[PDB]
Amino acid sequence: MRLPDPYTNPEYPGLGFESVNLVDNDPMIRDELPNGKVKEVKISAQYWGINISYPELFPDEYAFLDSRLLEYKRTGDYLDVLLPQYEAFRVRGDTKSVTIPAGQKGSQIILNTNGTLTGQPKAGDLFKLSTHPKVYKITNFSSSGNVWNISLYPDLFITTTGSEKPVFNGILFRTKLMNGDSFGSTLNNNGTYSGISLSLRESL
Amino acid sequence: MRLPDPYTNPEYPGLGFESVNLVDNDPMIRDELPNGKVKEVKISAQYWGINISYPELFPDEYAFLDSRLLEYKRTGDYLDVLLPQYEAFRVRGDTKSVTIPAGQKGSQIILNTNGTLTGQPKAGDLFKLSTHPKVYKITNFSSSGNVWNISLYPDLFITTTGSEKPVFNGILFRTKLMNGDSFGSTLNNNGTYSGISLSLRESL
Amino acid sequence: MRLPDPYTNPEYPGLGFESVNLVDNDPMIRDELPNGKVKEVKISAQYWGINISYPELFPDEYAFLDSRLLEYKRTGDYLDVLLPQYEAFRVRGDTKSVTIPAGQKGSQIILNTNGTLTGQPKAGDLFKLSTHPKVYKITNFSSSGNVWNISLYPDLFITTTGSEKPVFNGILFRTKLMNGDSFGSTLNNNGTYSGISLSLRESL
Amino acid sequence: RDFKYTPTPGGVVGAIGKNGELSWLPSLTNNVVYYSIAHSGHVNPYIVQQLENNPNERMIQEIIGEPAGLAIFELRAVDINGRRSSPVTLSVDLNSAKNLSVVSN
Amino acid sequence: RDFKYTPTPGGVVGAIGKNGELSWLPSLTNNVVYYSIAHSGHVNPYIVQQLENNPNERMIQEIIGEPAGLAIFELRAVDINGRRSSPVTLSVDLNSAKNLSVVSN
Amino acid sequence: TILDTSESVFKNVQGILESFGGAINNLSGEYRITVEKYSTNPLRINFLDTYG
Amino acid sequence: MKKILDSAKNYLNTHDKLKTACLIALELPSSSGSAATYIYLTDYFRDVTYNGI
Repeated sequence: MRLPDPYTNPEYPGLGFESVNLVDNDPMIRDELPNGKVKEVKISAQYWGINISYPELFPDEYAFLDSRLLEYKRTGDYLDVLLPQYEAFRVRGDTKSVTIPAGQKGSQIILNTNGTLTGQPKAGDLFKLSTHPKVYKITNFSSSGNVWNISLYPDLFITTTGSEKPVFNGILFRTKLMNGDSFGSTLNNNGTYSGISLSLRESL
Repeated sequence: MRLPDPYTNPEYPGLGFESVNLVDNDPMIRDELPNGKVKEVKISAQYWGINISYPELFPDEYAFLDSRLLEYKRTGDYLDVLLPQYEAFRVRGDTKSVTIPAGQKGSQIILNTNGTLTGQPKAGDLFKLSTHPKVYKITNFSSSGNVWNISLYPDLFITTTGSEKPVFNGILFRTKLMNGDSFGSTLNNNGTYSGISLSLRESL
Repeated sequence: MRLPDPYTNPEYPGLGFESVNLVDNDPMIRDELPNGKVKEVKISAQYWGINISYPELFPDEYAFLDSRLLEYKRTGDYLDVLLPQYEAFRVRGDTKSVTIPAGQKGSQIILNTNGTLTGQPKAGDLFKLSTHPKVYKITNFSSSGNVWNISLYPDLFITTTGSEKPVFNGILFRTKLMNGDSFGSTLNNNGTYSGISLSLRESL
Repeated sequence: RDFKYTPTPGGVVGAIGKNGELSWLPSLTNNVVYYSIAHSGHVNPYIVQQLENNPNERMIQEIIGEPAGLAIFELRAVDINGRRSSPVTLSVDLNSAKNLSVVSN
Repeated sequence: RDFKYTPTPGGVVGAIGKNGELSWLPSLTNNVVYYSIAHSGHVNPYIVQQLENNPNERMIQEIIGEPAGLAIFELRAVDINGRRSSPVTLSVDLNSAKNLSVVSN
Repeated sequence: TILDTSESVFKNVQGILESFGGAINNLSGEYRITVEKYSTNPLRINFLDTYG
Repeated sequence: MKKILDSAKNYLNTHDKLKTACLIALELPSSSGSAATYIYLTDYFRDVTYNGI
């Protein structure tokens, strides 16, 4: 399920994201030895945290947003969040004729584009596999012919089976709405709803 | 009993919500798995919470208000409130001749108007069964002629027994006060009671 | 690896420290005797701490910056930084033909330039040995012809082996991030990432 | 179904020879998590995990460097609860010239 | 040496199905204390200690109760210093522990 | 030793060990039987290597 | 003391960020002793395959 944004629903301009906050949550056990050497240990997973802020909402905008959020809480679905700043179209073509060799469980994807894709991905972009909902950021990219060497920040959450297909454009965050236990919005005497905030967390 | 408001007592326009906060309170056993998956189990019942803020109240209006509140505290019954933003009379007609077939549990509900009601209840509006005092919130609507399919955010607390009648207008929340233990009112030199507010909470 | 900055990437002038805080962190066993005498014992190693604050970063500059930071977090190596206020090239020449006699421990150090270097390193400037990555701070200087006597605030971590070469320019701190666990960036409606800051900490 | 060993006749160096891969269509029954194939030369079985749900869509597992000679393969599907399926057996003799696919269609 | 498996047609040990037996010749290197064998699908490798008389007569270990099908047996030895021989593999198919009568009708 | 098998194997092993002050421990799956002895090759630990 | 591989010591000394994982191999009950099963678990963010398990 997609969170309402002024792409799909421009008739409600108040539903735009006044300010997004992409939080990098990678819990680690960091210990500082007296000999000056700082040591880290990583066990848990990394999850992208998204915080959405909203302006004053008119009754119709709030009605639409609240209906969507209540539909989410009713069906127990997953809110999809689209960040416009990450929607630069660089890689274009078909992602079905590209092959990803299997057995890749590290933090690096080696894929043979088979010359079917034009353009090259840029470092810091958003990358995602077609068979897993986790979202990756490209930290480095070296192309030697048709084989690409894409480096990802989160260690690969799945081991490639050889059937996965890279996804570069149209990437959505399969988030789950936090702070929904006590979710409310105050209606002022002037008819507009205020104090609406969405603390979302990537529940892959 | 009924909480006084300009609809019941028009002679006191000082009564009436300066701002109402309709919060959603669904307790949940949320657990953040190490693999990134978030698992939440719903066990405790959900309850709407209403935070009412009053404007400058003159001495007679506050006398009426706190007289009613103290009668509430004395006889110990429940305190009904009528939110006015949800009082858009979008469904005309008399709902006695509307039958809800028995044996229905969950969010979905099916009711047959038998060609009596005029008007379509859009998403975001309130809904309440005749017998049970719980107040739901319509999230999606779909009708095939006379039969109406309504999806409600909180699951039906009680399974329909075939006699419950829909209540699309004049919905009252059966609430209980949460500020009773220490409830003070300040009188200014201007002659008005300032900062009167209520933290209500739906019971059952 | 190298932290991006306008010297390495002049095309991104948004990178570059709006304000840098170079803190001194020497843990000590301080004890306040009842007679008024204060006794402190140095046991734990000292480490410089660097707090970097960035100005308004545009989306492409932040993409480059967080791509580099996520590559840091991925490959797990150290993150070198170059403080520009200490980049006053006060010592010309090539330091390969400069010998530091072996068997020297403590703050004092003696190095023979053999008539190669031009320029006097005044007090307050940085100093770093070729082999060890520790960064010192010159506190006093005294030269008798070619031989230079330099006093450093932190005692020499390793005793000179007769091959270490002085590094009076281009000194990089081998640091580790301390904000990695929860590192979020907010995007304004103006189109800039605001309040980006780093709490670095020298490792070893 | 369709446990078919698809061999690659590519001329590879003698020291390490890339044996052709093998394919087997996903099990019809849902709630299958991975696929454990026994191997002649390896005690441990190769495992391929089916996270997605793509019926009628083939899957591939490849073996490289195995010695030339007789080979026997036994593949079994595994349930999410822990059940294991019946074995699927296929024995193929490994040789560079013997590396020719079955007649198709 | 001689790491071979000979099936047992009729097998019973304490009234339970007995499969064949697998045998091998002791390593020529001295000071070997036991011969460890790894069995596919089993957490615990089968270990049988040697004997002072082993230098002459090969030892044998029996496998009982396993189902009919493929088994991968890996044999390697140890030294009192921990030194280990290179593993010896034997990929074979096993008969049922107790050949059961077919369904009457 | 007279190992009365009636008693638990735990008790018998403890009784044997208490005779010569030895100790048995299993960490990492190896059963170590060791006694308090002087060694000429200890593991060098420095206070800096230690935590604070 | 339990000695470890030389490569293990080199990796532990050289690498400061260790990505550890605990691989629980728990036994599972069954009515008859002729049936045995195991449930494998780990706290790592992704399933870990060791010895084909």
